[PDB]
Amino acid sequence: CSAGQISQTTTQEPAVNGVNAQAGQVSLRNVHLRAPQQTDYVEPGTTVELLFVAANDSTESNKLKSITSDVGEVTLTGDSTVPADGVLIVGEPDGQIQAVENAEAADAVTAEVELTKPITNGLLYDFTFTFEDGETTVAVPISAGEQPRRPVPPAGPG
Amino acid sequence: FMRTELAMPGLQFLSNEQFNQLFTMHGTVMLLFYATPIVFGFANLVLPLQ
Amino acid sequence: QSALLRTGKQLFETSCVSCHGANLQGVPDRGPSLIGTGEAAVYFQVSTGRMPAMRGEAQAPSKPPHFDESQIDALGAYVQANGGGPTVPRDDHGAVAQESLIGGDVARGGDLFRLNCASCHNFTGKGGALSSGKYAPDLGDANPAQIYTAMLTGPQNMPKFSDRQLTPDEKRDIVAYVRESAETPSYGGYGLGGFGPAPEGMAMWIIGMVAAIGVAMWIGSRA
Amino acid sequence: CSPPGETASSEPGTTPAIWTGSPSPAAPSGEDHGGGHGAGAAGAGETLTAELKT
Ligand SMILES: CC(C)=CCC/C(C)=C/CC/C(C)=C/CC/C(C)=C/CC/C(C)=C\CC/C(C)=C/CC/C(C)=C/CC/C(C)=C/CC/C(C)=C/CC1=C(C)C(=O)c2ccccc2C1=O
Ligand SMILES: CCCCCCCCCCCCCCCC(=O)O[C@H](COC(=O)CCCCCCC[C@@H](C)CCCCCCCCC)COP(=O)(O)O[C@H]1[C@H](O)[C@H](O)[C@H](O)[C@@H](O)[C@@H]1O
Ligand code: HEC
Ligand code: HEC
Ligand SMILES: CCCCCCCCCCCCCCCC(=O)OC[C@H](C)OC(=O)CCCCCCCC[C@@H](C)CCCCCCCC
Ligand SMILES: *C(=O)CCCCCCCCCCCCCCC
Repeated sequence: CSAGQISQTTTQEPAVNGVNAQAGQVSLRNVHLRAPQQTDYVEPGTTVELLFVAANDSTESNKLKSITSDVGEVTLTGDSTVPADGVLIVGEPDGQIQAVENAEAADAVTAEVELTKPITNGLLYDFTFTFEDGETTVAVPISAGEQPRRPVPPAGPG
Repeated sequence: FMRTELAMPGLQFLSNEQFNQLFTMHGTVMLLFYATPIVFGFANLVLPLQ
Repeated sequence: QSALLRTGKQLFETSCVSCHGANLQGVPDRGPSLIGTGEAAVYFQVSTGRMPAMRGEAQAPSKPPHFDESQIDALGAYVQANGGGPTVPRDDHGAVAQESLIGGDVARGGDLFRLNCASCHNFTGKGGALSSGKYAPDLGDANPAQIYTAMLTGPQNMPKFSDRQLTPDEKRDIVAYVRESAETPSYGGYGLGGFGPAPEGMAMWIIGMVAAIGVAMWIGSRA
Repeated sequence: CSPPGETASSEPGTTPAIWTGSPSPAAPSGEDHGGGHGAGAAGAGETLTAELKT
């Protein structure tokens, strides 16, 4: 009965850096922050982009995507009402393919945040995604898609 | 087990695959592992006498 | 590519929307969301053949691939476009790279494997048992691309070794070590699997003890 | 028996503060030199850069 109602395979979160929030009619998937940090923290005043895919669960729609702002002054450049039984892809997660060189509606609703607060990858940061149907807190992480290891200074024995 | 699950529209205690394994192994046990052997059980029992 | 994305979309539509709901959002308590898993994850799961999965068990097992390379790539591209994530390595021609993923260094690959992989798989990539109905599959079958993409994306109950944990150089090294251990003949005679103590003990108690006791019966006399 | 320590659901915790290690004491006093020279002043070492701002 390892394949009973409590099976390991069915209850498996995707092996992705982003977090998934199911609260509300719209479901949030692959929620994370692209924020290349060159030091201990990401200093306030630097724009870091917020990636997520919003899926409208019901076909009857919560396409509003009102504010989705938190501490950091979230800004939705190229805002649009994308969700209609379809993905709302705010940005371009590392590895995302631009299907065509031309972009419809300019940037596909790219979300950016001015930190106003130090952040370092490996932490949980709350972002209150507000939709017309409801609002949800996500505790967004920081994700680095494919940027290889930055060369650490070689150690001098002492 | 299958019948207790089937008395209710919901899945009270059997997962879909658990119930499927249940009817599979039940049919196989009761055809190929109870009946086709017990015919030969009765054979060995009485046919040499008969 | 547009046609590639269309083909991947249609195959996804007729194969897995039942558990990775249309729009790639995972169905609750049937399958995870694929947004962000990336093209590497699809290549790995669908090429191993685990991914058109047909049960919830302790672990989804590897099985003959239900798709071929071109439409494997179609599914991977569809998932990548929807979510965006890691990409499978490829060679100059454009196909999935196999020989290029065999790192030159193998002793370094050996150390990396033993510290990281052998934990659950084996000394030499054989299997290992996990908590409850889970296990680490044998690495003899996996091809270099499959090993690389398995390290890149933790399929299930496997740590996800990002490109930063194991630099592509280190992943090529580990792939080379896995292939070398898989295809290297066992010196000293028939390798009783890769597990030493258990196969050797069983081989003793069967071969050597049956031979010895049979010779004792032949030389000796029953009475 | 169970070990005495056990769980703590209360006091969820705080994010670890950025580590700032203390200088190595007289025992491991050996450290990289900052530069040697005559230094006929309050002290400048053998390394002193400057940035030109417009
Ligand atoms: C053992 C005994 C007669 C005790 C008498 C009463 C007594 C003193 C009790 C107090 C001691 C206690 C507390 C005992 C409980 C637990 C215990 C036995 C602990 C001691 C263990 C020990 C040091 C020795 C016991 C070993 C023993 C006598 C084994 C049986 C030997 C025989 C005659 C086996 C059959 C002959 C034969 C053809 C064997 C080969 C065929 C096969 C495959 C047999 C099964 C088999 C075996 C037997 C393996 O050992 C084995 C090891 C690793 C991998 C696989 C196998 C395996 O498949
Ligand atoms: C009695 C003395 C005679 C001993 C035999 C001597 C024969 C010498 C053989 C030839 C030279 C040495 C071969 C060394 C190369 C070699 O080892 O041989 C493998 C095969 O191995 C297998 O599969 C098993 C095949 C089945 C036949 C052998 C079975 C004999 C057993 C039964 C004897 C012990 C008794 C145990 C009793 C059991 C129960 C009784 C109550 C073959 O390759 P392969 O198949 O591909 O191995 C896979 C890697 O590739 C891949 O990565 C790796 O990941 C793996 O998948 C690996 O298997
Ligand atoms: C429930 C049946 C089921 C169906 C059918 C199915 N999946 Fe999934 N999928 C799962 C489960 C369960 C997992 C995670 C555990 C596993 O993979 O065994 C998963 C995980 C994945 C992963 C890897 C996730 C990760 O983080 O590594 C990918 C990629 C994927 N699925 C894509 C697909 C594709 C492509 C198809 C169609 C070829 C498909 N799935 C069909 C259930 C399913
Ligand atoms: C227990 C922790 C764990 C460790 C650590 C681990 N693995 Fe795995 N590995 C697994 C599990 C569990 C699977 C099964 C994945 C599945 O069934 O979807 C697996 C699958 C694989 C596969 C797929 C083989 C096949 O036939 O499907 C390969 C190749 C592999 N691992 C290699 C590695 C390498 C290389 C490392 C070192 C970077 C490693 N493993 C470290 C547990 C682990
Ligand atoms: C005390 C000893 C005497 C026993 C007395 C009566 C003993 C009476 C035993 C009632 C057993 C009731 C079953 C309840 C199962 C269940 O719902 O629990 C859920 C669990 C989580 O599900 C599972 O995980 C798998 C459970 C599957 C059990 C397969 C057993 C198959 C045995 C075969 C491998 C053959 C072995 C040979 C055995 C040969 C036996 C010959 C008699
Ligand atoms: C998961 O590990 C197994 C799922 C199977 C659940 C249904 C079991 C049906 C009962 C089988 C009877 C076994 C023999 C009973 C001996 C008395």
